[PDB]
Amino acid sequence: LVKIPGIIIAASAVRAKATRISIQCRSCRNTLTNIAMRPGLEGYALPRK
Amino acid sequence: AGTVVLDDVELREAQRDYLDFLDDEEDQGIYQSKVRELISDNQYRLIVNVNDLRRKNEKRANRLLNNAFEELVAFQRALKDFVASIDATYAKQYEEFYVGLEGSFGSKHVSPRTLTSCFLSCVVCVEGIVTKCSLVRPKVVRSVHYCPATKKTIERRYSDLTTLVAFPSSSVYPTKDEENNPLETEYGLSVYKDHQTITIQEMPEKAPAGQLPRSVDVILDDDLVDKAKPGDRVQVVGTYRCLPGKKGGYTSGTFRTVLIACNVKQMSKDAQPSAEDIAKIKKFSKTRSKDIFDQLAKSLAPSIHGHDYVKKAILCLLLGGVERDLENGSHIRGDINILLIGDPSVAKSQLLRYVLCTAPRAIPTTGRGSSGVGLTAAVTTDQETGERRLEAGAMVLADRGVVCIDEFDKMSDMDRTAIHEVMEQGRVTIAKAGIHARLNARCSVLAAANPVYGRYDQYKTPMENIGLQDSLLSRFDLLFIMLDQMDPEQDREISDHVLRMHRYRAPGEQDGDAMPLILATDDPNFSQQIYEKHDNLLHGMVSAAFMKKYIHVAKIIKPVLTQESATYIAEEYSRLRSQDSMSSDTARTSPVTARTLETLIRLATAHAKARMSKTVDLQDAEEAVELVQYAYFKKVLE
Amino acid sequence: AGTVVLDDVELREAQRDYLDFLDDEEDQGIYQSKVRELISDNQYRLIVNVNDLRRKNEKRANRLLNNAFEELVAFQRALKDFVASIDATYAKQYEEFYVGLEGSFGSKHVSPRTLTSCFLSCVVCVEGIVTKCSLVRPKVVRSVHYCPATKKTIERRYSDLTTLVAFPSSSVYPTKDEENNPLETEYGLSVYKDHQTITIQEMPEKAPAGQLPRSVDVILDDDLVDKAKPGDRVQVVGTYRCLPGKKGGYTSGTFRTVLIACNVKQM
Amino acid sequence: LKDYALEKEKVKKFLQEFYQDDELGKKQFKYGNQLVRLAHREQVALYVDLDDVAEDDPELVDSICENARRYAKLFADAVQELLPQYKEREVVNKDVLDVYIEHRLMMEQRSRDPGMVRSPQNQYPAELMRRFELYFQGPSSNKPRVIREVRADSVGKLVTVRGIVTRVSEVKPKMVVATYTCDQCGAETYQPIQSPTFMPLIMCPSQECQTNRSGGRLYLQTRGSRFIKFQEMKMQEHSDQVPVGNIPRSITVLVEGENTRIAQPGDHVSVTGIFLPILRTGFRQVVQGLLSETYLEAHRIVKMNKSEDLTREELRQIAEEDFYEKLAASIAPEIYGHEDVKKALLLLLVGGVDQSPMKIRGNINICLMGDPGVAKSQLLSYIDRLAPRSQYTTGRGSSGVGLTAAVLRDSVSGELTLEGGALVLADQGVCCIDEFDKMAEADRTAIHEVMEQQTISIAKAGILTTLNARCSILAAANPPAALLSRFDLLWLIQDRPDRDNDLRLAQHITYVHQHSRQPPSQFEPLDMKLMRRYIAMCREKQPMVPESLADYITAAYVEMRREAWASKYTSARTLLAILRLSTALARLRMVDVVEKEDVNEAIRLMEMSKDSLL
DNA sequence: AAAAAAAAAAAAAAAAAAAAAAAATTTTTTTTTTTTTTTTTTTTTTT
Ligand SMILES: Nc1ncnc2c1ncn2[C@@H]1O[C@H](COP(=O)(O)OP(=O)(O)O)[C@@H](O)[C@H]1O
Ligand SMILES: Nc1ncnc2c1ncn2[C@@H]1O[C@H](COP(=O)(O)OP(=O)(O)O)[C@@H](O)[C@H]1O
Ligand SMILES: [Mg+2]
Ligand SMILES: [Mg+2]
Ligand SMILES: [Zn+2]
Ligand SMILES: [Zn+2]
Repeated sequence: LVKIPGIIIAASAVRAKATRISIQCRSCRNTLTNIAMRPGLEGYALPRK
Repeated sequence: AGTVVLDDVELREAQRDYLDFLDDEEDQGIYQSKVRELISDNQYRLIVNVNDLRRKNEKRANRLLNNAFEELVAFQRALKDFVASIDATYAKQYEEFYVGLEGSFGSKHVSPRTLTSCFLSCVVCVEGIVTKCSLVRPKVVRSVHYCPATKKTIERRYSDLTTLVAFPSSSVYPTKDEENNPLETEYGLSVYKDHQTITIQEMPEKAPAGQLPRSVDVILDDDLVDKAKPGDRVQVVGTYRCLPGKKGGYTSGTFRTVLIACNVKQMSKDAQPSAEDIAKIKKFSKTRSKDIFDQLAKSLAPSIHGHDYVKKAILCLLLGGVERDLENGSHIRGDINILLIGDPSVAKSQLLRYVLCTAPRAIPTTGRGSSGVGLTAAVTTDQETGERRLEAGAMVLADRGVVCIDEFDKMSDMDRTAIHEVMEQGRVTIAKAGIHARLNARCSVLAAANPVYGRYDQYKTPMENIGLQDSLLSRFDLLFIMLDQMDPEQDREISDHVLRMHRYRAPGEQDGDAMPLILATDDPNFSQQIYEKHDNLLHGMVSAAFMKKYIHVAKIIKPVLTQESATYIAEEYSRLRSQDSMSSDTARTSPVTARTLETLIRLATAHAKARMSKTVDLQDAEEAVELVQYAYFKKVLE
Repeated sequence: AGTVVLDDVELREAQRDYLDFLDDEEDQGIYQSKVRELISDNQYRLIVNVNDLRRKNEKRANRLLNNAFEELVAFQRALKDFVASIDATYAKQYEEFYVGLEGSFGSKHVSPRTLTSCFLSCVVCVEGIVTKCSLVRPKVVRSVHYCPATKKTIERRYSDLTTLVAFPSSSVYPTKDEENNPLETEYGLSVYKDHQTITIQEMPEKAPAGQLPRSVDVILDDDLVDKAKPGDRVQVVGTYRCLPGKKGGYTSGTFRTVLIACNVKQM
Repeated sequence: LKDYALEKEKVKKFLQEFYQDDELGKKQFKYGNQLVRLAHREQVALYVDLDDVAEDDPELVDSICENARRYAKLFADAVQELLPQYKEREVVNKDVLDVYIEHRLMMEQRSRDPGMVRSPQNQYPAELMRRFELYFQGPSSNKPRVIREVRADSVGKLVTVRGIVTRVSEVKPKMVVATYTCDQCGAETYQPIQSPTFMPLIMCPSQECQTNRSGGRLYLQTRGSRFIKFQEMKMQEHSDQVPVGNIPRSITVLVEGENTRIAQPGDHVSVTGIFLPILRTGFRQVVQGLLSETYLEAHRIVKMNKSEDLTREELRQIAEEDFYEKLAASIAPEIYGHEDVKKALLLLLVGGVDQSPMKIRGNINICLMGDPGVAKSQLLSYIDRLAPRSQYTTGRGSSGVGLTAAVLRDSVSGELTLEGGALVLADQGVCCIDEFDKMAEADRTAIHEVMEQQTISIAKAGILTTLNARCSILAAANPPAALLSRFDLLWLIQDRPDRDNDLRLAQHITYVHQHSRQPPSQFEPLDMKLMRRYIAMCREKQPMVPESLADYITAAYVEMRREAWASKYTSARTLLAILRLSTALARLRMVDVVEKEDVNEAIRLMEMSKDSLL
C-alpha cells in the first residue's frame, strides 16, 4: 500500500470490467457461472476442457 | 429438436400483463388507437409511454426498466398477438413487432458521461449529439439457397446474437450441399435487415467545460437506421448491454458496451406541431380577417416595445413567401431576408433571440463565430476509406428555416460573399476534385448589424452609415435602420415597459426565490387559449402556443397573386424605381432593383398567408408597399 | 435455428404417391379398411403389402425397396396425414405412425447367410430362428425436467440417431439449469420407447450341412419388442444398415451391421 | 420456390416468339434477330425489356423483380441454349478468346465419348464460353427509387435509381474465370470467381494427375482466363430529392461488360440494376452476424436531362430565317429583356470552330459584368442546366482543387488516381463561374490559362500534370484591362431606372410569379430538350471563311481598332473573336460558308458589348 | 437292480484383438487508434 502525491494529466473514459463471467460449452451448453475475476489489470485464461 | 420450454410462469405473467396494458377498451383507448394507427400506416414498431405503463402496472414498469431484454421480448410477443387479434392478415406480413419507449425515465435518463456500468441490461434514455453515422449495411437474418444438382432449396436462420453468446455453427453460411454440391444463394428470397452504428456524444453545452467529451456507441436495427445524421441532437432509448468479444482462451475483464436503440427521436420536437385547436384556428382566421395580421405582429415580440414595422417584417419572414419552381427548373426564392441595422440597445439582438426561441429550425450564428466552412457546407475525407464526404454547415442545417446572424456587419467579406448564393437561390454549391455537391439551404436570414462608428450618425447618408456594399445589401429584401430615438415621450413608454417586464413574476411557481443554474427531470427539448390572460403587470395579445400553431398552419397555405394586386404592385414598383418616389433630404437605404419587386411580392404573399387568404389581395399589396416604403428610405437631417 | 428444407421435390413426390396409394377408396378401399381397422384396434403401425404397392406404382415400390430410410419416412408422413384426415384426435394422440412391409420380395428376401453388404440401406425380409433375446429397455425419446429454484419446466427431445451420425450435443441429459440450478426429471411426463435386440440365426435345416451358422443382429422398437422369443422361426422385415462407431480419431474401416426391424412375423 | 426448368422454358418461349413493330410496322422478332446477331458474335450485350416481358407475362416480370440475379442467370442460360439453333454461318474468330473457345469446343468434341457420364467438375464453366452479356431494361411500371430509400428490403431486387455521377474509375480487367495449366498432365483447370478476391490453386485436379499421383502443380494463366471490363462508379442523390437538412447520399454502382464507358462524372444517369450485398469478411465486426456492404450491379445505364445522348417540320423550323432569333429568345424566357445577352449566350453554347493549322481555340468566353440583381446568376444557372456538359461554380465554395484536379486514394485497387475538378468536368463543355470578380487569385490564374491554352498545368507537390480543360467560360461579376483583354465578350448590364421599362419588367415578373411561367409571346419558347438537340446539331456543322470575306473583315478590324485607339481595348483577339462569333452564327444558320450577315452580326454584337462599357 | 466307470455338461477363470477413452497453451498477426510531419491552403498584417 502506497500513498503518493501527483497531478492527473489524463483520464480515460469509464468502461466495463467484468467481475464475474459465465462461460458456456459449445457442445453440451453447460455453464460454469460465477467465476471470480481478479481485481485490477489482469486477465483470465478460460478452461480448455 | 432440443430443450424447448413447456411452461414459463414469469414469461406468461409478463405477456399477460403487457397484452392487458395494450388492450384498451374499458380504459381510454390510447394504445388500441395507437396500434390501429400503426396498422393503418404499415409500420411494425409501437411507441409505448413508460409513464402509462407505470401508471397501469408499477411492477411491469420496474421489470421492463430493470431487465429489458426478456421483458421487451415478452412485450413484443404480446404486441404481435394483439395485432393478430385486431387483424391477423397484417400481423402475418411482418415477422416481429418492436416496442420503443418514451416518456419520463427517473434515474434511467442519463448522458453518455453518466451512462455507467450500473445501467447494464436496463432500459436507458440518452440525449446527445451525433458524431459518427456509419453506412446502412444489410445484415442477413434468413438466407435462401438453391442446389442446381438436386434442385433442392434450403433456408438458413441466423439469430440476432448481437449481445448473446454466439457459436460458429450459428453463423456458418452454407455453400455446399450434404454431398458437396454447390449452393447458390438466392438474394431475391433471402431476408436482410438494415443495420447501422452511430455514436452519441455528450452535448457540448451540457458537458463540463474543463474535460474531454464522452460518447456511447448505438446500434440501430431496421426502421431506426436513417433517423439521425452527424451533428444532430437526438434522444435514443434502448438497452445498455455488453458486446461479446471473439473466441479466445484468454481474456481481460474489459468488455465493449453499446446501446441497442429501441427508439430514436429528434431533439427538434419543436420542428413539428387536435380538432379543437383546428376549429379554434379556423374561427380565429374567419372572425377578424383584416386586423389579424396586425394583432399577430403586435403579439409577436411582447417583451419589446414599439418597433411595429420591424415586428411586421419579422412576421412576414416567419411566414415566408411562396416559391416559384418554373416549368424549366428555374427557381425564385420565397424566403425573406431582414437586416436590422441599428444603434446600440434597441432590442435587435432580443428580436433575434425571440426568433430563435420561436421559429422551427432556427440556427444562431455570430459574426466571427461561424467562418466559411462552418457557416456553409464543406468537403472532407473519411480518413478511413480515403473518400470525400459532404458536411452540412449552419445554413444547410437551417434549410427550410431561419439563420439568426448576430453582428452580421462584422463578418469577413469572404463569408459575406459566400452567403450570397444561400441568400438568393437558397443552396450551397461546393466541390472538391473527388466530390461535387449542390446542397439545399432554403433558409431566411435575420441579421443584426451595428453601423460604422458604433452609433448611427443621422447626419450622414444611410449608404455611409451602413458599411456594406450595394451588392450585399440587395441580398437583404428588408433593411431596417433602428435608431435610439431621443424623444422623452417614447423614453417614458420604453422605461415603463422595461420596468413592468422586470417586475413581472411567474404565476405561483415563484414567490421571491432565485432562478436555478437537468437529468433529474425530463429534457424540455424532447418533451411531448387564443389570447393570454390579461395580466396587468405584463400589459399595463395572442398566446405563444396558439401563435406557434397558427403560424405553422398558415405557413403551408399558398396564396396566389390576383390581377388587381399584380397591377398595384407593378405600378408601385415603377414609382419606387422612379426618382420622384424619394423627395429631397431623403436617401435610399438600399438600391431598388427587381429584387425589391420580388420583396414586394413575397411580403404581400406573407400577409395573405397571415390572413390565410388563399389570394394576395390589394390589402396585402398595400401593406407590403407601405412596409417597403418605410424600409427603403431615410430622411437625413442637416 | 438451422437449415430447413422448403422444396424437396423427391420428398413431395414420395408423400403424394404414398398418400394416393393409401387413399385406396376407389381401389376397393383395401388400405382404407386397413387404416380404419388399425384406428379401431388402437394401433400405430400399418403393415403394407409390397406386392400391392408394386402393382399400384412399381416406381414407388422399387424406390422404397432400394432406399429404405427416406422412403419409409415419406410413407410414415403420408400415413400420419391419412390418419389425421380420417380421425384427427387419434393422429394427435400418436406422434409417429410406423410402416412395416410384407409380401413377395423378389431378391431382397434372404437369410442371415446370403444377407451381404449389397443390401445395406435396403429393405430385406430375413428368415431365421431367434438364438437369443435381450431385456426390453426404455430409451428416452422426450425427457421433461422441473427446476425447483425457478419453477421452470423444460422438455428435451432426442432423435432416433440409431444408424445416423450422432454428436455429444444430441445425447446429453440435462442435469443443471443455465444458472447451475439442479433439475429433477418428471418420469411420468417423460416419453420413453421400448427397445430390444435379438439375434436371428440361419435355420439349421436350411443352412449348408457341416458349416457353422450365420447370424444377424436385429433391433426392435415400440410395438415390436416382444414379438419373438429364443427358438422362434421368425421372418423379420427391416432395413439393413451399418451401426456408427464411437467417436475415434483412427478408424479400421470395419462397420457392424444390423437390421432395424419394421415388421416381425411368426409361422 | 418454383420450377426453374419451367421458368427457363417460359423465357425461351418469350425470346423465340416475341415480336414488335419497331421497324415501320414490320413484325421482325426483335429478340430472335438479336439472338441471331449474338450467335454470329456481332453483338455482345442483350438488353431484355421487362416491358416487353410484361406485355404477355406480368407475373414473370414480378418474379424477375423479386429475384433478378436468379432470373438473369436463367435468361443467360436460355440464350446460351438458343444460340446454336439460330447460328447461320461461321464466326470469324473475333479475338483470342474466340480462338480459345473454338479450340476447347473442338477438343471436347474430339474426346467426347458421348455416352460416358462426366463428373460435374469435368466440364467447361458456362461463364467461360459466353462471349455475351444479358441485362434487364427495368419495367416502366416500376417507379424510380431514391438512394436513401433503397434499403435491405430491396436486396436482390431490380431497383432503378437516378442520380449524379460523382466519380467513376477507369475500365480495369476483372477476372471472371481463372484458368490454370498443369506441368504434368496438360489439362486445363478452371476457377470461376464470385468473391471480390480469390486464392490461386496449387495442385491440379485433372483425372490424369489424380491417377498418376504426381505433384501436378498448376500455373495461373492470363491467356486462357476470362476477363470483363470493370468500372466502379459512385452515383449521388439529386438535390431536389434530398431530405430537408440532409446532404445527398451516394451509392456504389458496379458496371461490367458493355455498360462501361457510358457514365462519366457529372452525368445525370438513371441506373437500373440489382441491389446486392458484398460480404464483409476480414473486419473484426463490432456486431456478430453476416454484415455486408452494398452496391448496385448495373444492368441499364441511361443518360438523363442535360446528359442525354428529325421531322420535316423540324427541318422547316431550322431553315426558317428567324431560327436564330427564336433560339436566342427561348433561352431563359422567365428573364425579361437582355435579348442581346441571350444571343451572346446562345453563341457561347454553339461555339466557333477549332482550328489547328499552333492550335487556336474556337470557344467563346463571355463575362457578364453588371449591377446587382440583373439576372446574371439566373442566366448562369439556366446555361448550367441547358448545356449538355456544364459545371457551375459560385464563389469560393468550389475553389482550388474544386476547379482543377487532385490526387485521391483509389478504391478498386488502392493508389493515387487523378480526380478532375469543375474545369475538368466541364471539359469540352461550359463552366459558369458566378461571382467571378470575388474569386481567389489562384483560381483566376487557372481560369486565365484555361481561357487561352485549354489546359491546366499543375505542378504541386503530389501532382505534376497538364489537365485538358477545353471548356467555354461564362463568368459573372460586378464593378477593366485584366478582364477585357482576355474575355471574348465583356458585357455590361446596368439597371438604370425608367418608368416604362420598369413597368414592363414588373408586369413580366408579376405574371411569372402568378403562373410559374413566362408571359405568352408571339412564339412559344422551345423546350430544353429541343434547344439542346438544335445546339448539338449546330456543333457538327463547321463552316469556312471564304477568301472574299478577308477584305471586309480586315476593314472592320482596322476601323474598330481606330475607334479604340481614338477613344479614351482592341487587339488581334478582337479579330479572333469576330471570326469565331461569325463561325458560330454560320453554324446556327446551317451553312458551311461564313457570310456577310455572319460578320455583320458579329460586329454588331461586339459594338453593343463595347457600348455597354460606356 | 445296484455299483463303478465314462463322459457330458455347466460354470468359472484366463488371455488376447479390436475398439474406445484420455490428455492437451503458446506464439505470432493484425487491426485500430493515436500521434507526428509535410505541404498546401487560407488568413492576417504591413506598406
Ligand atoms: N424597445 C425596447 N423594448 C424592450 N426592451 C428594450 C428596448 N430597447 C432596449 N431594451 C433592453 O435593452 C437591452 C439591449 O440588449 P440587446 O437587445 O441584446 O442589444 P441590442 O438592443 O443592441 O441588440 C435588452 O436587454 C432589452 O431588454
Ligand atoms: N430582367 C429581369 N427579368 C425578370 N426577372 C429579373 C430580371 N432581373 C432580375 N430579375 C430577378 O431578380 C432576382 C435577382 O437577379 P440575380 O441574377 O439573382 O442577381 P445577380 O445579377 O446579382 O446575380 C432574380 O431572382 C431574378 O429572377
Ligand atoms: Mg448585441
Ligand atoms: Mg449573383
Ligand atoms: Zn461440454
Ligand atoms: Zn495436372
